[PDB]
Amino acid sequence: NAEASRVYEIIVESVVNEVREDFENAGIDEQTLQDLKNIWQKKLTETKDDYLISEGEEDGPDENLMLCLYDKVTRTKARWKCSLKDGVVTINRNDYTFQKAQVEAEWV
Amino acid sequence: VLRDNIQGITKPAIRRLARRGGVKRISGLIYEETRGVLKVFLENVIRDAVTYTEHAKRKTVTAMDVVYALKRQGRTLYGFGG
Amino acid sequence: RDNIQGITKPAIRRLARRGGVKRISGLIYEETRGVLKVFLENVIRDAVTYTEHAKRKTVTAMDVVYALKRQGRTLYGFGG
Amino acid sequence: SGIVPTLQNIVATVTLGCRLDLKTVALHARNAEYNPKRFAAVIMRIREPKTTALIFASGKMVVTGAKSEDDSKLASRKYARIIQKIGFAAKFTDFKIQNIVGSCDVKFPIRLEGLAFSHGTFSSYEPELFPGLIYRMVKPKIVLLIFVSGKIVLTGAKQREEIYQAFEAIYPVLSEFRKM
Amino acid sequence: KAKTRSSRAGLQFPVGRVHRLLRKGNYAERVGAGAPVYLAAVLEYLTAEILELAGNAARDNKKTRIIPRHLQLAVRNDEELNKLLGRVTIAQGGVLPNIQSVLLPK
Amino acid sequence: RAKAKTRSSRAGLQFPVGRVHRLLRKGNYAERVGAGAPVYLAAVLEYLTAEILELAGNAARDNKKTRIIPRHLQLAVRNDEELNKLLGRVTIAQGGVLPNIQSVLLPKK
Amino acid sequence: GYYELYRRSTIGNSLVDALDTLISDGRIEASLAMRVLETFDKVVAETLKDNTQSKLTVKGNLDTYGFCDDVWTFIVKNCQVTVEDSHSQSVISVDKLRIVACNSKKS
Amino acid sequence: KTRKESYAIYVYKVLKQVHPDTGISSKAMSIMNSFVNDVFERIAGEASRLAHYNKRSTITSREIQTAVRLLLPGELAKHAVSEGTKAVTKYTSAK
Amino acid sequence: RRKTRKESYAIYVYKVLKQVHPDTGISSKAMSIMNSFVNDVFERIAGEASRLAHYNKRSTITSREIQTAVRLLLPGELAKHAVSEGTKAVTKYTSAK
Amino acid sequence: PHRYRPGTVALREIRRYQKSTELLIRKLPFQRLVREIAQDFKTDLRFQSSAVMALQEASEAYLVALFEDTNLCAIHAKRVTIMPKDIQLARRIRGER
Amino acid sequence: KPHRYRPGTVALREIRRYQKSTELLIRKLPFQRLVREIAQDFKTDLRFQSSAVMALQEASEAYLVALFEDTNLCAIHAKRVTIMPKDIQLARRIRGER
DNA sequence: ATCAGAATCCCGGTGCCGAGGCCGCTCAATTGGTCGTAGACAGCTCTAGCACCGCTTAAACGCACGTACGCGCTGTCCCCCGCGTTTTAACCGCCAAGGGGATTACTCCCTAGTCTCCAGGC
DNA sequence: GCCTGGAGACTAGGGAGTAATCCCCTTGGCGGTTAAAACGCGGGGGACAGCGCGTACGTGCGTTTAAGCGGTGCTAGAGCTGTCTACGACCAATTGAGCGGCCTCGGCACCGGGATTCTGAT
Repeated sequence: NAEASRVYEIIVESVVNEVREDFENAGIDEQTLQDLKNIWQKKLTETKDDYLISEGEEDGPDENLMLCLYDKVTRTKARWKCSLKDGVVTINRNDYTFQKAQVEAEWV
Repeated sequence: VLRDNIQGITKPAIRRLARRGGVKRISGLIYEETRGVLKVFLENVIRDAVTYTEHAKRKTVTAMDVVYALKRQGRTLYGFGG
Repeated sequence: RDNIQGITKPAIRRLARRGGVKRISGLIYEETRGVLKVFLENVIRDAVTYTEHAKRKTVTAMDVVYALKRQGRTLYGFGG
Repeated sequence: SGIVPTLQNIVATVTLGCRLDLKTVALHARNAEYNPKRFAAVIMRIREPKTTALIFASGKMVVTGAKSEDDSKLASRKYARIIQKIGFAAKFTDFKIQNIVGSCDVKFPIRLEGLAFSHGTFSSYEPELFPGLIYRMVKPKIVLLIFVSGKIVLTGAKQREEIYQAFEAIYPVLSEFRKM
Repeated sequence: KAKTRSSRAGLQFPVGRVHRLLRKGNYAERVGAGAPVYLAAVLEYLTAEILELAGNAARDNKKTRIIPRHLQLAVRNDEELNKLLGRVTIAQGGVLPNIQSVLLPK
Repeated sequence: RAKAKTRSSRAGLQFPVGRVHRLLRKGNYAERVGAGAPVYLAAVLEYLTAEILELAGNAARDNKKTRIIPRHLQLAVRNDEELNKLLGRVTIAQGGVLPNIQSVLLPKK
Repeated sequence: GYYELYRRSTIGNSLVDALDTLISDGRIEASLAMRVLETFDKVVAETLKDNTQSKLTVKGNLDTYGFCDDVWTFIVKNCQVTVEDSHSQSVISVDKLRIVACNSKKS
Repeated sequence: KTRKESYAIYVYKVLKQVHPDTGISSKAMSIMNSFVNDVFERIAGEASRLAHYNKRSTITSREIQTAVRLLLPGELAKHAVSEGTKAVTKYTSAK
Repeated sequence: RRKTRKESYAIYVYKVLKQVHPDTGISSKAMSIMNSFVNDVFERIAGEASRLAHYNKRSTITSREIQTAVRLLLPGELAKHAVSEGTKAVTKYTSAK
Repeated sequence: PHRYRPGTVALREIRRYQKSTELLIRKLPFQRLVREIAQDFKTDLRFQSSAVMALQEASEAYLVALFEDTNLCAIHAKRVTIMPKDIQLARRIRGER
Repeated sequence: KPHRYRPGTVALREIRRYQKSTELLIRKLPFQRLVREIAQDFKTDLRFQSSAVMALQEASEAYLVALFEDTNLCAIHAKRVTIMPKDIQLARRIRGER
C-alpha cells in the first residue's frame, strides 16, 4: 500500500546511489544509471507424480511467494509454529513488506 | 504463542529460583532482568567451554570442558569430575 | 593498643571522600577501623606465614605482594 | 478381563542395500528434512497413512507412527515406491518389526505405593522423577508404564501377542491394588 | 616383604599415588619424600572431617546414605569448611533453609 | 659459525623471546616447551605493553606531561573497559581512582 | 558468503528482467550486471532488517514442507493472513502460500 | 588408556572408620572425588609457588605444611598440620 | 661487592614506549608497575597453558596452548588482536631461521 | 471461598524449595537455550548430557546466589519486593558489572 | 556575619580534590604502628621492610576506598546520602566477606 | 541579576633529583650437533548424541480480583558539617649502631632414574 | 593363576644445609615545626516515622501445552592403539645483550602572584 511504496522508494534510491561508483570505476557513463532506474520504476508501476516437487516452476503473477529468513523452527505433532523474519510477500497482485512474522501450520 | 528460547526460562522457573534464594516478593521486570543476566553468564561460560573444546580438536562439548571453564573463574563445581 | 585509634576520623573521612561519599555517620569510623583491622590481620597473617616459610624474621615487600595475590588483590608497584 | 489393548504406533526397520546420496533424495522428494550436521539422515513424512521415515546413509530406513502392522508395511511400500521415483534403485530386504506400543485404560483408580512396596526389588517407583512407575518384567520382556489415573502403556513388544499376554498378566495385579 | 607407604605412615590414602601425581603434575623438578606422606595425611583428615559432618547431617535427616544434600549441609553448616569452600558449588546440594527475619509473618 | 641473531629480531619483536623461553622452561609449567610458544607469548606481552603504554602516553598528554606516572597508568587502565576487565582484581599503587561523583550527590536549583 | 535469497522477489524479478533487457541491448558487460545484482541483494537485506514496521500473522493448513541446504520451504494452504498498515488488521484468504526461508547466519 | 583414576576405595575406607553403618551415593562419590582432587591441586599449586618463591626446586614437608597453613582456615590448618606431622613422624620412625 | 643481576622488562617496556610514544618518558614507579604487569600476565598465560596441556594429557606447551590461553584470559577484542600479533610473529619467525 | 493470606504461600514455596535439591529450570528449554548460545561461537556443536546438566547446576547456583544478594539488598532498602535495580546493585557490588 | 558554605559543598570539594590526587590518605606512622601491633600476634620480634609497610598501606587504602564506593552505592540504593555501618555490612556481605 | 569572598587554576622563576644515556663486564642466549620420545596421523572400535514416535500429566499461562506495599508527601528533631581555636604528633633531617639478609664456599644427604620383584584386584 | 602401578635396592649428581662475612637497611633517638587532628558550637538538612493512595503483584481457577518418560536407530565422533618422524632436551663453546654503576641535565615540583571560577547571600 503506502508503506510498501515508500520502502520500495528507499530501496530504489539507495541501490542507484551505491551502484554508480563501480560503473564509473570501469568506464560506464552515468546515462545508464538513469536508463536502468526509469525502466525499472516503470515495470514496478505497471505490474502493480504429485510427490515429486522437482517439476516446480514460477506459475506467474497469480502465485503467492514468501522470501524471508527464519529465526527458529519449533516441532509439534499437529501444530507447526515457525517464527519468520525479513519477508516480502505478494498476494493478489499487491506487495506487503514485514520485518517479522509468525506462521502456524497444521499437519493434516 | 511461540516465544524465543531465552523466554523458555519461564516465569515460574525464575520464581522458583527466587523462592530458593529466599525472595518472598518478585516484581514483574525481575524476570526479564534475570533472563538477561542468565544469558550473559551462559554466554561467558559456554564461550570458555567451547574454547576449551576447540583446543582439544573435539566437536562435542564435554562436561569436563564446562568444569574447567567454571574453575578458572573461581565458580568451582563439584560432581562432574575433578 | 591505641594504635587502631591512629586511623583517625579525618583519615577515614578522606578515604570516604576518595570513595565518593558526601555524608558520613559517626559510627562509620569504628566500623571502618574494625574492617581495616580484619583485613590487616588476614594480609599480615599470610605475609608472616610466607616470611616464616623462608626462615626469615623480616617481612619483605615480596611477602606482602604474594599474600595479596592469593587473596585476589594483586598489587603492582612493589616488585614481582 | 474385558479390555483389549489397541495398537497405535509400530516401529519398523527396513534395509535397502545400496548406499544413498541423500542430497538428491532431499532435493527431489517433498516433506523431507535433511540437516546433515545435526543428524546423518533425512526425516520424511507422508500424509496418508501418517508415518515418519528416517532414511540413513547406509540404506537402512526406520518407519514409525503406524496404527497397524499391515499399515506399517503398506507405508513402507509407499516409501519404497517414491524412493524408486527419486531415481535410486534398491530392493527391500530383512523387513522386521522390533517394537510396537499399546495403550489401554482399566478405568479404575489404582494405588501405586502398594505396587512399589510389593515389587521394590522387581520394579522401581520415583514420584518426583515421574508420576508413574516403570514395571520391568523378565518374562515377557515388556516395560510397563503404570499411572494413578489407570492408563497403562505397553511397550517393548516384537509382536502383538507378547503385549497381549503381558496385559493379561498385569490385570490381576492391578485389580489387587484397586481403590475402594 | 614389601609394605605400602600408607601403612608405614599409618594412613588410608595412597602415599604412592600422591607422590606420582606430585611428580607428574609439574610442580617442581624434585619432590621430597615427606611431601606425599604429609599431603596424604592432610587430604585424609579433610575427607574424614567432611564425611563425619555429612554422616551427622544424614543421621539428622534419618538417612543411612550420604547424598549431595548431606554434603551441602556439612559444608554450609560448618563455618571453617564454608570459608574453605566458599567459591565452590556442590551439584544437587541445594541451599541452607534460611529465611530472612523481615519476611517472616508479623 | 654465522653471526648470532637474537630470536626477538627473527620474530620482529622487542620483548626477549629467549628470556621468555628460559622462564617457561624453568617455571615448571610442562616438561617440554615448543619453539613458537615463547615467540607467541613475547608478541602478546609486547602487544599488551603497547596498548597500556599508548593509552598512558595519551593520558600523560592530557595532563600536559611527558613522563608516565602511576596515575597515568591507572587512568589508562580504568578508562578502557576491556583493560579494566583484565585488571579488575589488580591494585595499581599510587594510581588513585577515577574521578566519578554520583549524580544524586550534586547540588540542585 | 552472502545470501542470494531475494533474487526471486517481485522487485528482484523486475531487476533481473531489466538487466536482461540491458544485456540484450549490450550497453554494459554481464559481470557488472552480476555485481549490480549482488549489491541489490545486500541493500535489500539491510533495509528489510530495519526500515519496515508492519505486523502480520498467517493462520493456515500446511500442505508440504521441505528443509534442504539450510533452506526451509513451506507450502501453506488456505491461509488467514491479517496485515496491518503502518499508517488496521486486514483479513485476506489466500488459497496457497509458498514460504521460502533461510537461517539468519549460515555456516 | 582405558583405565581411569579415582579415590573411591580410600574414601570408602575413611567412611567405614568414621561412620561404620553409613553408605554414600555415587553422585556424592563424584563430589568427594572432585573435592579431593581440587584440594590436592590447590595445596600442590601453593606449595609449588612457595618453592618457586624461595628459589628451591623441591617440594618438601615444609612447603606442604606452609601451603596447608595458608589455604586452610585456622582450626582446620592446625589439625591438618598436627595430622601431617604425626604421619611424617610415624613414617620416618618406621623408615 | 657487586650486586647480583636482577632481570627486569624495563628496557623492553622502554623500547615499546619509544615506539608508540617517541617523546614520552616513564618514571621508575611506573616502570615497576609495568614490570609487575608483564610478570603477572606472563604467569597467568603460562599457568593457563600448563593447565591446558595437563587437561589434554599433553606434555608440551606450544603456540596452540598459548593462543588458546590468550583467547581464554584476554577480553574478546584484546584476544583477537593479541592472537593476530602472535600469529604474525610466529609466521615471520618460522619463515626465517 | 477461603483465600490464603498474602505471603503465606510465598513462604511455603520458600521452605519447600530450600528443603529440596531438584533443578528448578525445565531441562529441555535450558538445553535449547544452551545450544542457541553455543551456535554463535562454533557451529555444529554437539553437547554431552552431563555437560548440559553441569551448565544447569551452575546456572541455578549462580541465580540462587544472585537472588539471595538481591533479597538482602532489597531488605536493606526497607522493602520486600525485589526490583531490577536491586539485581543491578548486587551485581555491581559483586563485581559482575 | 562571617562567610559560610552550605553543608555538602565542601564535602563535594574534598571528593573532587582527593579523587584528583594520588597521595596516601592515612598517616604513615599510625598505620605502621598498627601493622606492627597486629604482627605481634603472629610472630614476636618481627621486623618490617619500609616497602612492605608501604605496600600494605596502598593495599589497605585501595581496599577501603573500593569498600566506601560500594557502601556509597548501596546507601544511594536505599534513597539515602549518609552512609551507616549497615551499608558497610551489606557491601561486605554481597562481596562474600562475611 | 548581582557581587564579593574564597577556592582553584595558570603563568613564570628557581632548583633538584631522578631518569636517561654511556661504559664495562659477565653470563645467559645463540649456534651447531646428537638423540630419544611425544605427537601427528591413519586405522579400527563401539558409545552415546541427535533425530523420530506417542502418551500422560503436571506445569505454564491467561485472566479476575483484591489487598499489601512501594512510593510520594509532610513534619520533626538530631546529629553531621563547616569553621574557628587549640593542641599534638607526624614528618624531615640527621646520626648511630647493629642485626640480619644476601653471598660464597664446602659437603653430604636425598631424590631421580633404572631395574626387578610384587601384591591386591579379577 | 594373570597382571598395572607400587615397593625395594642401588647409584650418582646436585640441591640444600651449614658456616663465615659483609654491608645494607632497619630500628632507635632528638629536635623543630607545622599542618593535621581534636574539640566546641550552631544550624540546617537529611534520616526517619507516619499517612495515604493506587497499583502492581500474589492467589486461585480453568485451559492449554510442552516437559518428561520410555523406547529405538544409527552413525558421527570419542577413544584407543600402532608407527614413525620431526622436534625439543641437552651440551659445549662463544660472545653480545643486558645489568650495575656513574654522571648529568631537564621534567617536574615548590613557591608566589595574578586571573578565573564558583558559591551564597542579596
